[PDB]
Amino acid sequence: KVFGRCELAAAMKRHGLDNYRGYSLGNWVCAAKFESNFNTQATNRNTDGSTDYGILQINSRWWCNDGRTPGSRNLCNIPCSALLSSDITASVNCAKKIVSDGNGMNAWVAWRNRCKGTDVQAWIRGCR
Ligand SMILES: [Cl-]
Ligand SMILES: [Cl-]
Ligand SMILES: [Cl-]
Ligand code: NA
Repeated sequence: KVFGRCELAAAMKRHGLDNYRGYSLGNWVCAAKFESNFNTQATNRNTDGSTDYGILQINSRWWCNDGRTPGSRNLCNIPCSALLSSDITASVNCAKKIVSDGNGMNAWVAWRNRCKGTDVQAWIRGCR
């Protein structure tokens, strides 16, 4: 499923992401845009053999199991395929654990490079 901008903002707020760990809703929508273009089925193979999955491009090296990342962990304790669902609950719950591990949203390189320090409230402006 490709979410609309306001539709994802609402679903993210629905699931407790707005101001989670102090990161306003605009930050998560902005990150989703540049990670996945709002597509839950997005996947991207990394150099190290790991793979990013879903709306927030959550990586198999640490966070989910795909059975093909030698020496990886599964700290969200989910199959990576659950991160590709039209229902964003598993991506949101895993995102909560990633953003709590010390680096905040810098864990998403695309957020640091493309959302950090910008006017992220524009990404929810006009939405209900
Ligand atoms: Cl915001
Ligand atoms: Cl694996
Ligand atoms: Cl932080
Ligand atoms: Na893994």
